[PDB]
Amino acid sequence: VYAWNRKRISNCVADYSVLYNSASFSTFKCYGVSPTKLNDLCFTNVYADSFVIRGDEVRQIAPGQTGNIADYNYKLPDDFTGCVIAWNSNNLDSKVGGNYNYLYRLFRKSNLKPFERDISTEIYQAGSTPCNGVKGFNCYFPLQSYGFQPTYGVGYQPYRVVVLSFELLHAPATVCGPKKSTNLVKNKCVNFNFNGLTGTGVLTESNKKFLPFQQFGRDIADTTDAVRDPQTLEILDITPCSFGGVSVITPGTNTSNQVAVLYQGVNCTEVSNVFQTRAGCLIGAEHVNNSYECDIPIGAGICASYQTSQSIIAY
Amino acid sequence: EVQLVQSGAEVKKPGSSVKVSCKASGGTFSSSVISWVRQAPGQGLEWMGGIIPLFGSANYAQKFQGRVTITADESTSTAYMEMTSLRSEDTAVYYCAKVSQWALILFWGQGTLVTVSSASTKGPSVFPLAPSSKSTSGGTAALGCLVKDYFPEPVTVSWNSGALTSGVHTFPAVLQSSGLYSLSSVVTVPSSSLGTQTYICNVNHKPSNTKVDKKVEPK
Amino acid sequence: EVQLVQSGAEVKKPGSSVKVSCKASGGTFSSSVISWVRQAPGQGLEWMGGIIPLFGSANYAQKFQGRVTITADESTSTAYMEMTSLRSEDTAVYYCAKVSQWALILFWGQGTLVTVSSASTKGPSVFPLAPSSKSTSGGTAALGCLVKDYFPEPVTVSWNSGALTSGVHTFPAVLQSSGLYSLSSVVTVPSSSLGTQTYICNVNHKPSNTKVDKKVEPK
Amino acid sequence: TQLPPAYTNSFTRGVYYPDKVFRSSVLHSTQDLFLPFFSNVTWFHANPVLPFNDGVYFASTEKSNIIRGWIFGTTLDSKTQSLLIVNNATNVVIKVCEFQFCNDPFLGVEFRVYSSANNCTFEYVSFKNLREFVFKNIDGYFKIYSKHTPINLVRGLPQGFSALEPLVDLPIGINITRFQTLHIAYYVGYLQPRTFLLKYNENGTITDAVDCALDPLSETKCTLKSFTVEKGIYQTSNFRVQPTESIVRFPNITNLCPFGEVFNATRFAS
Amino acid sequence: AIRMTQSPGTLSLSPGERATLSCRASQSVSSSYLAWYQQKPGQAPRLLIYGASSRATGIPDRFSGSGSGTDFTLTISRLEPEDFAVYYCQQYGTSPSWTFGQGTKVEIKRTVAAPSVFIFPPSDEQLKSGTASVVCLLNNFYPREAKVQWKVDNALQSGNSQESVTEQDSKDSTYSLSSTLTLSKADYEKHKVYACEVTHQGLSSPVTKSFNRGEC
Ligand SMILES: *[C@@H]1O[C@H](CO)[C@@H](O[C@@H]2O[C@H](CO)[C@@H](O)[C@H](O)[C@H]2NC(C)=O)[C@H](O)[C@H]1NC(C)=O
Ligand SMILES: *[C@@H]1O[C@H](CO)[C@@H](O)[C@H](O)[C@H]1NC(C)=O
Ligand SMILES: *[C@@H]1O[C@H](CO)[C@@H](O)[C@H](O)[C@H]1NC(C)=O
Ligand SMILES: *[C@@H]1O[C@H](CO)[C@@H](O)[C@H](O)[C@H]1NC(C)=O
Ligand SMILES: *[C@@H]1O[C@H](CO)[C@@H](O)[C@H](O)[C@H]1NC(C)=O
Ligand SMILES: *[C@@H]1O[C@H](CO)[C@@H](O)[C@H](O)[C@H]1NC(C)=O
Ligand SMILES: *[C@@H]1O[C@H](CO)[C@@H](O)[C@H](O)[C@H]1NC(C)=O
Ligand SMILES: *[C@@H]1O[C@H](CO)[C@@H](O)[C@H](O)[C@H]1NC(C)=O
Repeated sequence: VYAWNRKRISNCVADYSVLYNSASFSTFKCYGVSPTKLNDLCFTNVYADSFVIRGDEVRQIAPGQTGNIADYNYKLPDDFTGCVIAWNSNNLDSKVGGNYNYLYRLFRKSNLKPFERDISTEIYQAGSTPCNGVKGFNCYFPLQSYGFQPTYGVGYQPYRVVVLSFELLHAPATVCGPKKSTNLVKNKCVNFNFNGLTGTGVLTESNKKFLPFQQFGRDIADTTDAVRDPQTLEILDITPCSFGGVSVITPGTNTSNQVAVLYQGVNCTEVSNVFQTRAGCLIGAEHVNNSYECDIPIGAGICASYQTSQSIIAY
Repeated sequence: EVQLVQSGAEVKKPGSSVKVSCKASGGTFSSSVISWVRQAPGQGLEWMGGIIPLFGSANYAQKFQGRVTITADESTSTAYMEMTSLRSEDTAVYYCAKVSQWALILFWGQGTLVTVSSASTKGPSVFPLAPSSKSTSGGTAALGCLVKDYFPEPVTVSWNSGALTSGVHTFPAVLQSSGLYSLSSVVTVPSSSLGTQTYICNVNHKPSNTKVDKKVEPK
Repeated sequence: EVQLVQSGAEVKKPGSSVKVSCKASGGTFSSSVISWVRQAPGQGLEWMGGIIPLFGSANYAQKFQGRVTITADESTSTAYMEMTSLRSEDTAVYYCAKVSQWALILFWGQGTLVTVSSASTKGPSVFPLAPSSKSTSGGTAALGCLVKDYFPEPVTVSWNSGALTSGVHTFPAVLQSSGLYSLSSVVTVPSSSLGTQTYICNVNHKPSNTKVDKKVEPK
Repeated sequence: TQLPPAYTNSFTRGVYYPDKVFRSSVLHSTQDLFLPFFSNVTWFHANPVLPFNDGVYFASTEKSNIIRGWIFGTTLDSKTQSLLIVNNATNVVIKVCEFQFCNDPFLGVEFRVYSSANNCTFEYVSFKNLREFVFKNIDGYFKIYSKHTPINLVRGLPQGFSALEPLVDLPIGINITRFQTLHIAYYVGYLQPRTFLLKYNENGTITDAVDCALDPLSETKCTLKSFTVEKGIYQTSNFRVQPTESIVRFPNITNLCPFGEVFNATRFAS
Repeated sequence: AIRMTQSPGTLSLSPGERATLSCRASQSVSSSYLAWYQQKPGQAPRLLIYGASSRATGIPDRFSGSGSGTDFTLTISRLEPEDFAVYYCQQYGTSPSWTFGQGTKVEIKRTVAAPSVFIFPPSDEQLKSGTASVVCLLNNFYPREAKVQWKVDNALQSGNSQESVTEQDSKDSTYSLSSTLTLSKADYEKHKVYACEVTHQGLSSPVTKSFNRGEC
């Protein structure tokens, strides 16, 4: 644990179904992400940090913990995104005569910063007497052996811990789930998914001059306005599909049950009589070349009224 | 958990193509590397090729680069190895090994025995080897039976319906140029009992359902 | 756990001063009562004075009001006891005990001997005691060796290189008015063995590195 | 021996892209470790053991790529991991071994930098030119930004604006407090937690920036989120007299709390 | 492609000794993807070690793998009658590119045994089929390495002899070799003397047994 190993996983695809469906783990706790979502997500990198502790210390491998393990051996940051997985390894790390291979730092001069490793074996100075590399009084060897034995209790048996840190940076994603990518469909309202970033909208070819290190652009509201296609490295603009209010133009139900409908601010192609106003698309109203007083206001100088065989007209 | 089961053993005439299957269980098929390993009789293991079902891009050894085609099917979790233009040297056991990306261990199938023979089922031919009355090795003689021209394997050879077991050396069969197997089974007995004890070799060939009990006598 | 370690033994001439230190490990030093306890040779334990390092106000026993100064340094976690104008009566073992405010248990040091004497290192003088030829106690006569005018302690007395152990009594040393320790070591043997068995007392004084082997004979 | 130091005005140099998100035609406010405008950069000729602090802006006006690498660490005496970078042109030899650096490491025209290299937990391999760099170490990850521009001036840094792209991010997980340069006129400014108001144009280039703590006018510009300020009076910040020292006043108590007889009693009650 | 070569080709030891097999990789092979298989004759390969150091399920603790880089070693601390089989080292990975070692066989170390040479004239009923087979038997010899040649009328014969070798018997630890010389009936009658010469370590001089065609 004091010299925890870190492997870098990059440029690969992992099916995490085999992971969270495994019964070999006693602890499986994800932070910032769900275990079942990992197959739908892509990450810039993954860091698999592996080590051994004892059972009573597994709780210390978690964001916002304190103790010997957390303070002196392995500290997870508060904004940690990842998954901590621990499983009992009594059959592997316990010897009858005592397994002294595994050590943990028992004293340190301060706390470790997140994802910081200390392998120094300098003799710890517990007081004001310098040790000069020799044990004695107020001088300790900073590392203490676990000495796992098969007869130990559950809280002292050895547990193997792997922490998977999923880096979600702005760089191109290189670790993904086993999700097959469909073809790119443009000019249509679709539900899209780029490197695990999901959304709904219309994708169009863009003239934005992305720099090589940029993978997406954001708007003022912090919404992804453009993306780089991970396979054919082209920039795509993402726009909301089409939306707007729907107004019903009616004479009194005493007068008639016939109504017209205004789709506000929508072209007469996203949606009898269809009339393109500056207020939107008007359906069910007969446009007339005559001009009368405003009866029901539509907007932009356009008003609607029920007139003579009788129908709703716009003018 | 994980378990691989291959198709049944095959007997194919030369010039045809075989397609051995390998059905995997445990739900680790897509994210695994599944390879085919060929062992010719009496020879070490040989790696033919492999494939990752997620990607579907099979890789083969240069020796088997062209003659073999390996495919994977996730929807049914099955790997297929197809060998075309079978030859006499292709008679071998084909295993399918599997390595998950979450484990360093390897999972093996039970093996698929493929026999590339142009002949058909045939009963054994038994010829006794009459011991020589003068070529005695210090008072001990050897006598046996030569089983020849039989197919397919295996055949069981016993002495006096299993009464005699000591000194019996049933040599392993060999594939002759004619496509029919042959072996020699001998036993060592004292030379003084050549004219006293009667020895009969019993040969059983279940595929041909042939039983032959032939007596050995001094020349 | 909590451990107290004192300075080494001290030898001081009368009129000088000594300062015994006591280092504590365990982090309980600041919030404890550290006290000094003096045991003169052959006398009971005697509480000199104590101090709470967190406050720094020492409290001494009425007998040690003026001649003792007790201090504590939290930065080094060390308690010092300084005695000035050392007298011959101050030759004693000084322990440092400690009581934390979180426990009722006591933590003691290993004890530091402070010897206040004027005489310097000196070799021993051995004088045998000739057993009386007529004052026999029922056939048993006692004989021994008197080791006198030696300093500092200790000395080891053996008989016949340790061959004689039963009936041997090595009396404890006593401090003479001259500052030199002295003792007598005796042993009782049958009177019939006075003229038969030869007895030699070996006296060793390591600080002076002096060994004397003296034979005892009847007068 | 080593040449004496020197000082220069940094003008507006030292700006880098805080992130890789594309933005165009916008004024974006970012709090990050930046080189303050018109700062006092140390100028050296060709290399002592400079500190690191919160991060280092580096600059080198070269024509033959003399300066090649750097060293990072705390003691740099093989008692702790030290990050050695040999980033020259396009070849990088990054290592984090427990190097035992020599008294005066140098590179010949020959590779004699460290005497020992054990327990390498990481190893990564891949008119004048002004090469500008930004180095920092946050959360165990070492970030490096860079930008190389052709300039024609040797007296001092050019009076103009140019942005630094992000290049490298290493998982060293090392404590860095000191650093040094490796050779075969360079400037060393220090980064501080400054707020900047960057201007992205139609092509996404940061063509201008305002240092929000340089002067009251820049504070006004950042408060208004605009590079142009009209005539008027604008409330830009708040003023507070910061405390000078800390005072503790506890009662004059001379007794220890008898917690021993509670936590160390022979028999606790029912 | 990476080539895995084992050593020694054949290991001869006695039960209770220490067996050490080595595996050389032409390139730097990750130690995480090295496996050791044990194959007894007539059985599918049995995995012993994976990861170059991990014992599989039910593997006795006397088996132990180690090594790195280009050298990987299997160390059977105490051989047992069950620990005599052909051992392979496999280099594999998470990519479809694996290789195997040529195989190392561990056999019983026994005193040299003198072969017993027998020659059997072909049976008449077999001659009735037009094929004549001459059997030369080397019974209870050790080590396996032996040379057998067919001399017909003092003429060396090649391309017409087939040899079968039995496994090392668990009782006497001696091998057996059967050499069969198959010829046509017409060619069989063209010669009178048929002999097989045996050269072996346990024989001071080559031993040849011969028979005359048609003799009793
Ligand atoms: C990184 O290393 C520096 C230098 O060794 C550490 O700063 C020292 O901190 C100790 C106490 O923590 C002080 O006694 C020293 O005076 C400091 N040295 C200097 C040069 O300032 C720093 O604490 C280390 N950081 C971490 C997180 O361990
Ligand atoms: C409908 O309106 C007309 C006049 O606008 C009115 O006369 C009539 O009563 C109304 N109908 C009802 C049901 O109130
Ligand atoms: C609606 O779309 C068509 C073509 O898509 C366009 O010609 C027309 O101008 C649009 N409507 C308005 C009001 O511009
Ligand atoms: C209005 O008149 C114009 C002729 O200028 C004609 O094109 C148009 O169709 C007329 N509008 C309607 C609603 O008939
Ligand atoms: C930089 O600081 C030095 C002293 O530290 C000072 O002499 C020099 O004038 C400063 N330079 C500028 C441009 O302020
Ligand atoms: C490297 O680290 C190991 C433990 O992590 C330690 O035993 C060894 O001494 C270190 N290397 C050196 C050269 O000290
Ligand atoms: C963006 O690039 C084009 C390419 O020619 C150029 O014309 C234009 O001026 C650039 N934008 C700005 C703001 O300079
Ligand atoms: C605290 O009390 C002590 C006596 O117990 C006295 O000597 C000291 O002067 C006092 N300090 C203050 C600040 O009152």
